[PDB]
Amino acid sequence: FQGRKTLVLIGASGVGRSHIKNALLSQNPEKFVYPVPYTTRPPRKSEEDGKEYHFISTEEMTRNISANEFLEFGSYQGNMFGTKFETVHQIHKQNKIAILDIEPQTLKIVRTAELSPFIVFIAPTDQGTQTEALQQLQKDSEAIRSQYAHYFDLSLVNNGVDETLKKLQEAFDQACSSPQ
Repeated sequence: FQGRKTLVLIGASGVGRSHIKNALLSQNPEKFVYPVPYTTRPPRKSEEDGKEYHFISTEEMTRNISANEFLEFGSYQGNMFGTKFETVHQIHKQNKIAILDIEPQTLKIVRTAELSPFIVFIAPTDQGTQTEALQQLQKDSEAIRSQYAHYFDLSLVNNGVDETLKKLQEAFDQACSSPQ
């Protein structure tokens, strides 16, 4: 670590942020790790504890939340989800880069020297022929960019995953971090 320790991706839902993250992990599995989240969702018979999620009770989750153990947590379809501080710390302990796909309001919390984040905004491509779906995504994206611009180290348009990755890793690798 002579540079940034954590890659933070911000964007409206539907921009392809998840594809970017998965492509990075798939391409450099020894460098990047995505912290496995916690959920109160009852697992299905088929799922493996600690693969896509750590499955806990609402009682444990509640204790964790009030113990300030979550960098981020929230409710989806009536179940609780969150990412623990400690899961990101364990990645940095192994000298790997944490990839965090967080919500914009969590930006106030991650911008620290300890986490040394490189914060990348991912925008949709401005395509000429527009669906109403692209138009809404562009509006959602501009709403987030407008409020949180001062947080971003880099704004990129998603012009395809392999092309976005190349630009993204180069900008990441070039980034400086200093202590204090």
